[PDB]
Amino acid sequence: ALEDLLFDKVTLGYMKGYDECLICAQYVAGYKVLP
Amino acid sequence: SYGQFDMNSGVYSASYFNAQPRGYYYVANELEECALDVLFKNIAPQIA
Repeated sequence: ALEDLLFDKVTLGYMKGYDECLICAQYVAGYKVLP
Repeated sequence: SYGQFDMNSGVYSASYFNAQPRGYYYVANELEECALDVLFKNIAPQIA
Protein backbone atom coordinates (compact mmCIF):
# COMPACT_ATOMS: atom_id res chain seq x y z
CA ALA A 1 0.00 0.00 0.00
CA LEU A 2 2.81 2.43 0.81
CA GLU A 3 4.73 1.99 -2.46
CA ASP A 4 1.55 2.41 -4.52
CA LEU A 5 0.64 5.43 -2.38
CA LEU A 6 4.05 6.98 -3.08
CA PHE A 7 3.87 6.29 -6.81
CA ASP A 8 0.30 7.64 -6.95
CA LYS A 9 0.77 10.83 -4.91
CA VAL A 10 3.69 12.09 -7.03
CA THR A 11 3.43 13.75 -10.44
CA LEU A 12 5.86 11.73 -12.55
CA GLY A 13 4.30 3.39 -19.52
CA TYR A 14 6.30 1.66 -22.24
CA MET A 15 5.46 0.12 -25.65
CA LYS A 16 3.32 3.22 -26.32
CA GLY A 17 5.86 6.06 -26.29
CA TYR A 18 5.82 6.39 -30.07
CA ASP A 19 2.10 5.58 -30.30
CA GLU A 20 1.31 8.46 -27.92
CA CYS A 21 2.07 10.84 -30.81
CA LEU A 22 6.65 15.22 -23.61
CA ILE A 23 7.84 11.61 -23.76
CA CYS A 24 7.14 11.50 -27.50
CA ALA A 25 8.02 15.19 -27.86
CA GLN A 26 11.53 14.61 -26.49
CA TYR A 27 12.57 12.75 -29.65
CA VAL A 28 12.29 15.89 -31.80
CA ALA A 29 15.80 16.73 -30.53
CA GLY A 30 17.33 13.36 -29.85
CA TYR A 31 17.48 12.28 -26.23
CA LYS A 32 15.72 9.37 -24.55
CA VAL A 33 15.23 8.20 -20.97
CA LEU A 34 16.60 4.69 -20.66
CA PRO A 35 14.60 2.12 -18.67
CA SER B 1 30.85 6.63 -34.08
CA TYR B 2 33.48 5.27 -31.71
CA GLY B 3 36.25 5.13 -34.33
CA GLN B 4 37.67 1.77 -33.21
CA PHE B 5 37.36 -1.67 -34.78
CA ASP B 6 37.16 -3.65 -31.52
CA MET B 7 34.06 -3.04 -29.40
CA ASN B 8 33.47 -4.31 -25.89
CA SER B 9 30.35 -6.42 -25.45
CA GLY B 10 27.37 -4.41 -24.25
CA VAL B 11 24.10 -2.72 -25.20
CA TYR B 12 24.57 0.70 -26.79
CA SER B 13 22.34 3.57 -27.91
CA ALA B 14 23.77 5.13 -31.07
CA SER B 15 22.10 7.13 -33.87
CA TYR B 16 18.48 7.97 -34.63
CA PHE B 17 16.60 7.54 -37.89
CA ASN B 18 14.43 10.53 -38.78
CA ALA B 19 12.02 9.81 -41.61
CA GLN B 20 12.52 11.46 -44.96
CA PRO B 21 9.67 13.65 -46.24
CA ARG B 22 7.53 12.61 -49.19
CA GLY B 23 5.26 14.68 -51.38
CA TYR B 24 4.66 18.41 -51.31
CA TYR B 25 2.08 20.95 -50.20
CA TYR B 26 1.44 24.47 -51.44
CA VAL B 27 -1.35 26.93 -50.65
CA ALA B 28 0.12 30.41 -51.34
CA ASN B 29 -3.13 32.37 -51.53
CA GLU B 30 -3.07 34.62 -54.58
CA LEU B 31 -2.12 38.28 -54.24
CA GLU B 32 -1.92 41.40 -56.37
CA GLU B 33 1.17 42.85 -58.07
CA CYS B 34 3.45 45.43 -56.47
CA ALA B 35 3.23 48.92 -57.94
CA LEU B 36 7.00 49.28 -58.04
CA ASP B 37 6.84 51.42 -61.19
CA VAL B 38 6.60 54.40 -58.80
CA LEU B 39 10.25 53.59 -58.01
CA PHE B 40 10.94 54.79 -61.57
CA LYS B 41 7.94 57.09 -62.11
CA ASN B 42 7.79 60.91 -62.06
CA ILE B 43 10.95 62.68 -60.86
CA ALA B 44 13.54 61.16 -58.56
CA PRO B 45 13.13 62.58 -55.03
CA GLN B 46 16.04 64.31 -53.37
CA ILE B 47 17.74 63.11 -50.20
CA ALA B 48 16.36 66.01 -48.14
